[PDB]
Parts: sequence; structure tokens; C-alpha cells
Amino acid sequence: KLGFFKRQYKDMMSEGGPPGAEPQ
Repeated sequence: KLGFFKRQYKDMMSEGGPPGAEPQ
């Protein structure tokens, strides 16, 4: 998993759900 969740977590950390609205 090392590397799969790290990249998927950092990608959603900037979008936070919306199209790049809230960094979550």
C-alpha cells in the first residue's frame, strides 16, 4: 500500500472533495 494511499491522500488533500475548492 505504501505509495498508493500516499498519492491518493495528497491528491484529495488539495481538492477536499470539490474541483479544487477546499484543501481537504
